[PDB]
Amino acid sequence: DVTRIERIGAHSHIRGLGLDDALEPRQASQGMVGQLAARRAAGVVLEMIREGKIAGRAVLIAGQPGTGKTAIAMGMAQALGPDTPFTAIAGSEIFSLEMSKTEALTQAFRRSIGVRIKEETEIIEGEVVEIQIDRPATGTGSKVGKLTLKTTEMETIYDLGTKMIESLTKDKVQAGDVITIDKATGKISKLGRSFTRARDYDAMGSQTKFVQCPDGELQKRKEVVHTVSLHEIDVINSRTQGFLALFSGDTGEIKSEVREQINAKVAEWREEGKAEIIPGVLFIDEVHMLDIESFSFLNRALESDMAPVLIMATNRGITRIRGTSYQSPHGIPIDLLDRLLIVSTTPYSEKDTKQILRIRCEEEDVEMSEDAYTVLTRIGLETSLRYAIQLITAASLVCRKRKGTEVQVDDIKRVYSLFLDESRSTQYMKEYQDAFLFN
Amino acid sequence: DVTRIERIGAHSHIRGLGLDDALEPRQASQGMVGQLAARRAAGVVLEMIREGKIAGRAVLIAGQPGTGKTAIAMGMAQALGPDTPFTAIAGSEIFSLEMSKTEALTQAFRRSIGVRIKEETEIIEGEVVEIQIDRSKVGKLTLKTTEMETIYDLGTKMIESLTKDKVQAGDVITIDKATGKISKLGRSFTRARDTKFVQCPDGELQKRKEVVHTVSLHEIDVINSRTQGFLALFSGDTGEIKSEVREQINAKVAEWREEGKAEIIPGVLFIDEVHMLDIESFSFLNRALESDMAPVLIMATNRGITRIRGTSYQSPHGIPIDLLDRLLIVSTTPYSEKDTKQILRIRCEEEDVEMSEDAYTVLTRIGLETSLRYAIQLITAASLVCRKRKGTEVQVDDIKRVYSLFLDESRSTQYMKEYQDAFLFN
Amino acid sequence: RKEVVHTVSLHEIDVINSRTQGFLALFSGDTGEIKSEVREQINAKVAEWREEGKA
Amino acid sequence: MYCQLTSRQKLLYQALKNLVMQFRKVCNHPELFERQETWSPFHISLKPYHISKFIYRHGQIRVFNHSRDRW
Amino acid sequence: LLARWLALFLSLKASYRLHQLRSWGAPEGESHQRYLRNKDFLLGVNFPLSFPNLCSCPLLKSLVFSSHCKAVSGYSDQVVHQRRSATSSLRRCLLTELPSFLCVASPRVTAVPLDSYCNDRSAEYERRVLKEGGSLAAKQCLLNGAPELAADWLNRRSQFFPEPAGGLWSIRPQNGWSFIRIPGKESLITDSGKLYALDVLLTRLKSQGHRVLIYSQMTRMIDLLEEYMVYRKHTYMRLDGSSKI
Amino acid sequence: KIEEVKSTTKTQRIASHSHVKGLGLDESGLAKQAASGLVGQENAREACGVIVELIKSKKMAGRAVLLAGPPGTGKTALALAIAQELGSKVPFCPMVGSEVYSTEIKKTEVLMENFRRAIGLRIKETKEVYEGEVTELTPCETENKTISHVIIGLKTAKGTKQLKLDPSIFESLQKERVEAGDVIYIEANSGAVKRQGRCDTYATEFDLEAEEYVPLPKGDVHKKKEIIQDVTLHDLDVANARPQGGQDILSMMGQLMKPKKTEITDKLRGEINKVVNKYIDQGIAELVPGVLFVDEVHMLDIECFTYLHRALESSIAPIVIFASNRGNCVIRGTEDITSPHGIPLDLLDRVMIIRTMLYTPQEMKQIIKIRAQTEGINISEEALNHLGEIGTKTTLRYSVQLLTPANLLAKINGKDSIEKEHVEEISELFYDAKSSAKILADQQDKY
Amino acid sequence: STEIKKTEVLMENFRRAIGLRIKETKEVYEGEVTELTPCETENPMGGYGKTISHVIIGLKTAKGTKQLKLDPSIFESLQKERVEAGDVIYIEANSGAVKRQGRCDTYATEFDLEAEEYVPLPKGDVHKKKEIIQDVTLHDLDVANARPQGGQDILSMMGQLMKPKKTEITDKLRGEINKVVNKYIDQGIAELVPGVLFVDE
Amino acid sequence: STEIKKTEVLMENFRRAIGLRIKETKEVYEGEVTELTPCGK
Ligand SMILES: Nc1ncnc2c1ncn2[C@@H]1O[C@H](COP(=O)(O)OP(=O)(O)O)[C@@H](O)[C@H]1O
Ligand SMILES: Nc1ncnc2c1ncn2[C@@H]1O[C@H](COP(=O)(O)OP(=O)(O)O)[C@@H](O)[C@H]1O
Ligand SMILES: Nc1ncnc2c1ncn2[C@@H]1O[C@H](COP(=O)(O)OP(=O)(O)O)[C@@H](O)[C@H]1O
Repeated sequence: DVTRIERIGAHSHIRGLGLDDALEPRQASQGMVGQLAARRAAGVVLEMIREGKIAGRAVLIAGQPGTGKTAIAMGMAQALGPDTPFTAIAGSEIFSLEMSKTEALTQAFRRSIGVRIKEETEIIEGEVVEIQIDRPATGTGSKVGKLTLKTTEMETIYDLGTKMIESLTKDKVQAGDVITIDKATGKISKLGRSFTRARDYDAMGSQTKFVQCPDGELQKRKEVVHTVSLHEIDVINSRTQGFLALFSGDTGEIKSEVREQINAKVAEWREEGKAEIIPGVLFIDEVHMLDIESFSFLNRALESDMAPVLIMATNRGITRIRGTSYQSPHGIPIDLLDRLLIVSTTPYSEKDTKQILRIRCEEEDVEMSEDAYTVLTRIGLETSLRYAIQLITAASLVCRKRKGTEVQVDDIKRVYSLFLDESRSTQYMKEYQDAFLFN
Repeated sequence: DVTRIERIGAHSHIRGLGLDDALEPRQASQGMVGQLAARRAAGVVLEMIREGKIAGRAVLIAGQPGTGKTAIAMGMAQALGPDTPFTAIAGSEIFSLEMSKTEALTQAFRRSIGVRIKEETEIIEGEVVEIQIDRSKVGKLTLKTTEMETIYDLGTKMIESLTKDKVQAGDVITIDKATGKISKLGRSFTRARDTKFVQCPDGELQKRKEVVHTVSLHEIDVINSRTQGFLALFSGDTGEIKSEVREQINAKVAEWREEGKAEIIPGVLFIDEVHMLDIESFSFLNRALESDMAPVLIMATNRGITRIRGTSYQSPHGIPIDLLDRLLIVSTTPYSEKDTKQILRIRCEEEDVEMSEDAYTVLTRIGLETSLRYAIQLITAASLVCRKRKGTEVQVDDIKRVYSLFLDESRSTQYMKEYQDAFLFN
Repeated sequence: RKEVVHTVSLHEIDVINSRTQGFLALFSGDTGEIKSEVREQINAKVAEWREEGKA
Repeated sequence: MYCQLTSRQKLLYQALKNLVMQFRKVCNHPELFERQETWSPFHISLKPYHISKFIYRHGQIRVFNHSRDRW
Repeated sequence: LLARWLALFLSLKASYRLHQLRSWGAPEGESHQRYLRNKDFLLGVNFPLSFPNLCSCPLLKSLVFSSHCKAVSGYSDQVVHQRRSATSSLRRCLLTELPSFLCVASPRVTAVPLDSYCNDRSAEYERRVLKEGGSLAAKQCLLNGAPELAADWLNRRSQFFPEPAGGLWSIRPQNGWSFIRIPGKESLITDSGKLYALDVLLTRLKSQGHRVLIYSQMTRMIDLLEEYMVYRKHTYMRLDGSSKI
Repeated sequence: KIEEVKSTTKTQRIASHSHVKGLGLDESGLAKQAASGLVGQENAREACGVIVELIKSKKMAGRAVLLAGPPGTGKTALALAIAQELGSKVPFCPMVGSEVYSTEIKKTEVLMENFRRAIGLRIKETKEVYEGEVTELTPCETENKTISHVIIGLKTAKGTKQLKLDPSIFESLQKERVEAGDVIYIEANSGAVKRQGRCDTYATEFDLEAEEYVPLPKGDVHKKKEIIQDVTLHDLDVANARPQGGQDILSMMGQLMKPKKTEITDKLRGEINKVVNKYIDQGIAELVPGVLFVDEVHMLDIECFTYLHRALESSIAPIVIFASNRGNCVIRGTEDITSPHGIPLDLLDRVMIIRTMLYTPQEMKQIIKIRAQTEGINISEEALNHLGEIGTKTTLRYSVQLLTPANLLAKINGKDSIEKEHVEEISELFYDAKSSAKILADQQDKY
Repeated sequence: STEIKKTEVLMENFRRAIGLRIKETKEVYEGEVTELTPCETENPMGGYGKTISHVIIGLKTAKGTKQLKLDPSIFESLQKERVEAGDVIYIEANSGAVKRQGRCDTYATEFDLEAEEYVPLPKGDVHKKKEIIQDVTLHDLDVANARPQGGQDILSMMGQLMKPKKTEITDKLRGEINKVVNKYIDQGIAELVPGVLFVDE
Repeated sequence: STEIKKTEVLMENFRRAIGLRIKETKEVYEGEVTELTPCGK
């Protein structure tokens, strides 16, 4: 019935790397299964990322199409967790028309260094008993007033200041409102109405659900942790009142003098203990999309002390570097490939293939017989693994449409006849070779 | 001593274009040497510029790299001097992201033709002896030169100006009588007590000064383009300037020229490395050189029979025959040994360094083995090793040391053939 | 006192709805990349006016 | 109780290593040696760009063409 | 561009009046399935998320949170604590303004806007008018937002519940408009390891409730200690030898 | 009785050149064998020695050097060694060759931004300022009425003054919402106003207000001070091109709009040059011409290379350093033309080339040692010898990159130092360019 | 597109293919204002000449006439709005805001010309209520957050006189919108319809 | 051009080549102003 915005996608079953505390990969844990060599290596660089002492270290994950390069990249994203920044970029995303390639990479780097700030402030959180606002008969405008607030335990009177009076009256504050005022910020906020004073009332002044009266002492502390990237610190500093640019992305090619100055002041906030710095990860997925212009930026960007730990992934053999004639490994110039460690992934056995299909069926809420798993394991070796992962839901839906409770072997043979493997479509493309366009 | 922004650069030694009245170049003077053919030719072009009467004309300075083709073009600019526009660009400087490639040449052609005018102004200048004011308003001023004094009744627009700008007794000031603007020059030495200090003006207080002024023809376009034009002159916001505005301004200046209220002063465009232009840009030079407002232009190139940019066609100089037919080509020539040593002496004067006569001989050998320019770069580095040595003078073993520290292109290329697989791409 | 007939092309309704003063762009030419949400709203509204008999 | 020098103090402390109360002052608080100045950007003006009276009278298309511009 | 601005400012007034008429009645066709009406091509109000509907609906106003003059970081969880018992609770997904101290870059140089001097009595009035701002209508339009908003702002001291200003006066950047900087008083702590150690001892001792004396050698140091002790509002007294008997 | 201390502030992060501290010369200009964190390269370090003399001489304009040699030979490390040897004062402007390809301004002009950024200037700016509590604020008016003049009363611990001020300062005070009892600072050169907050004398006049109060300022109300500014010529070029300074509606507006770059006119640099030559002739200034370093120069366009001819000859221009790592490569933007170092021969005559050697195994060991005592990690002798062994087969960077992965394995099984088995195990996980290119060329049917 | 990068045109269409279906009440008071009648308390508070407990606004619609009672702060706003008896007005019951539509059409003859378009009398009761099931794509939320439309600041007016432009919306705005639509989907306030993106060619 | 499409630069130049020829009398008054008197009423 209920359905949240994030749902079951191509890696949603992965929840970590499944390593023990001795940093050895378990055969099946946290959704990862098999693939020992690359999971081991990912564990080491994850530990290097949690250590964070060293800048601009990098990794390239390589191997066949459909062999868990991106699985291991998401595995370490979940093992690293939400408190430390991980930026996923597909390599095409840097080809902006708003900004040049070296800008788009400098943003992708600096979006991946977190500055973490505790904002601790004192709040008053209470139910309004009464307010008096006093206004001159004409005069210069020296407004004055008093306000009173309650909790289920305590109440008090405040003599109001001049800027407080405009911030209160701006939000139509009234008796029976429950409000939370920040003493350092000078900002009100409204939680709702209490059930009481809203009876001594008129044709409607508001319509919302009531809130219970606040408890304990009327004045109390709040604490917030912000996680602010270097990129948004640069953007906020690019133009005064620039705060909307964080969402719209419209600030192009930021002045170098901003970055030079923020690199200093972020170091000062570490030496003051005023802010933590938490270097994170940049995952440039499909990096063989970068031009040789962009790789030559990475050669000299990836040596700044503010560089994040950088992870490439790619599936290409000896192929020419995009935007040039030259053939090279992974589609990358050796100028860069000399600088970063390569983690090598491996093809899958029957055991790994069946075990991947079984953990996928668990996350998709599917029951299948061991015979249906046997034929789907065959299909996942006669054809690439992602096609088998694409028959599972179709077979569960055909099973559901005939009102079965468990997927049988002939539900998969039905679905296999219905949705084609590439190797079968590219075979039928030979009978209709006169009818398809531009062979 | 202190250093201003301009320091010793690759052409600083050239202080003119050394010529006799006959337009014959003596062997070495005004800081440059040899090139007797090319410098006699540059003398004739310098007179065509200074005469101004013939419009839309071109010279191409061509020849082997390092042969002074930028040197004579830079010396010609020093010899021409102020009071005639000269403007330089490199050929890859017209490829704007923000403006048409064809319009960028149209700006370069019209930065380099000047309009000149003269205007007369009532200017008052003097030491302010005393100033007085009341609460409309009335007030009184007194001014002094070394040769007269006056008192004056002030009007209201002056009273507000003198009081706004805090003019005080003992200042020396200039008043723009037409405009009410005050410039203060300093204080009188007799009131320097209780900073800048200066003597009173000579002559009478109120002088009807004549000012001559000059505006590039393009600089009139930018003034016309926007609610305030002149900001776009400095900030570079001038772009795609509407061609009907030029169709009016060229015709307006063409009547000021003949009603005699202005005169036009043809200048120079120096479009260096001309082989960078596309065939699209040459197609503009083909036709923009055939109108009365066109300057003389100097173009410099060092290319053989070469592919012209934007096509597969090969032609002399890297320029289409289309455009070479408009113009006169002056050839530089490769230097002899005598001229090579004499350039090295003049660079040693301009960098202020002593070196041994046999040091000049081995450096001349190096120069002839490395097409001059590399030997010129060794001069400074040799003097720095001599300074490290606490030497009085550069010796042969300072040069032989520095020749092993810094490679020329030929030895660098030869060493790159030893490790040929270690460098990337081949 | 009269009713009158106007003919106005669908692009003009698309431009007028693109920004607060969009009709200036009908003459200035200075508009492009109209958001697809506007064009499909104009289909629904112009079909609706035709069913309501109003256009 | 022991204290490090701060990242700013270490610079001034080395300058003193390169008169003991002049030394104590910096170690105690650097505001005893030099107070942190109220910084502000460098402020500059060019010459005003001089436009001739002749160009201002006869030289703008907004003015000399106004009778045509009406049409 | 002045008439552009006034015709815009009126169009926003017209939008709220149009939205009510557009959304609360359905009287078929105006002469029985015939004839359109004034404003019928303005469809920018029919979108559910358009400003009049978004302000009339109480709830969509919370899904369009990034208003143009607030420093919103995004949503976070928050923690709140009682002073007594140290009991605390968590608030799930609430808006946050960014901290008051990320705005710290500055131009190294700030030049005066360039000005064209000219040698003529008629010409110099024109640059004067430009230095003032070239009409009181256009000046009020940028400075206070529209000429009605300026006429209102001149008397808003006499009104109980005023609207926000619309102009440049609607904006207030975290440092003000000037880049000039006076050092933040926290710097007293972070410049001295002794003063940083002292602050952790005074927070230790204040939490324990002990009464404390501080001894120093230098009256210039006692000035530094006093400015710290004032800044943290500790209560303070001093008796240097320059104090009277 | 008790001893107490604390320290928990994190270090600066360790980086791929942070062990470079200088050129490691002796006073003759010879290179020491291993010093300032470097090893080897004496035939290049001596030459860089002559170039740090060349920068510190100030005399030259537009001299340029090219560091050439294979990947991993230290060319960027030597360019950083030059930067460290100059210290903080002289500007060193780093750049990467692919940064010229802006989407906002032509490639040819992005180089002039860097050329104008690599010339530094120092200024004695004698500012003067008013500050204090505003005790009075009273405007004065003139005929058709409007404001004309202003009275502001200021107070400080050392006195009070009733100032007479320009109506633009009243417009500026109104903008900052200044009122009686506020503590303010006014920069009199610039019309700029900063409102700090109400004076502490009023600190409890309300139970709630949005303010944070401040102490009454010390010294006289009106005072002047000798501020020392370090600035580049580019920072003069740009500030005049889109000015945020002054107090008018136009500057206040132009500060908010998107800060696009713009193709700065030569005439503006002519004005800045004329201005700064006056500040030098007044003795207000000092000039500090520094370095522009263009790493990866080999992919500047032939547009850029042909512009560099005119730039490096300019009597204004800074000293330049290039790096390249390429053989007889095809020059980008030409398609036809092959040349040394990816650089046109026409430019290659204008640079003093410094040649960079490859390392012997016995230099690999010494860099790896110096690197390990920079990463903060301890290593046993046969383990360090095995990184050297790997360095003979693979490349210098790879033998360095194995260090901290091995240190993690060492402390994951509780050891104090890298042992050979930790390096030997790490080499089985992390392939290099050579070994990966083998398996990738064997399996080439599947990629 | 010329405005924006290829991959962002795909990412925006990936966000068009997901819809909220979000249901909310509208409640409003509307009608011709028959009278504005402030109501005093015969005892004032100490030191003041007279005091008002509430304002009565008489409102008329085709279904009837009703005296609404309102707090006295309304009278300040009813002289910001230039209201006079026989205007038609509305008040947002969820918000307390008040607005003027124009003189009521019954008076469209008291001059042969007057400079306002006359408004027909509202029909239904003086107090109106309905539910509406609104629908928005996540892409509509992406644009409405990336470029706000309320005009009470110079950045918004400048940004609305300037040409509208497609902009490369950050992964952060996508992130924050995801975080808040979860806050409402968990509360049952908002339905969600994962839709379809169809690309031909 | 870099601000408009190629076909627009053709169309602008095709429209520069067609002229209107409008006749009007020039009428200049000039001199010292001796008085000003303003004279709905
Ligand atoms: N070791 C693994 N354990 C679990 N699931 C895996 C594993 N390897 C791959 N997958 C799953 O199989 C599919 C293919 O992996 P993917 O990451 O997309 O391959 P790649 O990035 O290498 O091309 C995905 O659905 C992924 O979640
Ligand atoms: N005739 C000369 N007299 C003095 N110096 C010269 C002369 N010719 C060339 N030079 C010097 O030698 C350099 C090489 O000549 P140049 O004109 O720059 O050649 P090119 O333009 O082909 O690169 C000059 O820049 C200048 O330093
Ligand atoms: N001579 C050296 N002394 C110290 N460190 C060096 C030296 N040569 C190379 N390195 C180090 O080895 C690595 C490779 O050198 P680098 O400058 O990055 O090579 P490249 O010029 O090809 O880009 C860097 O970590 C660098 O600091």
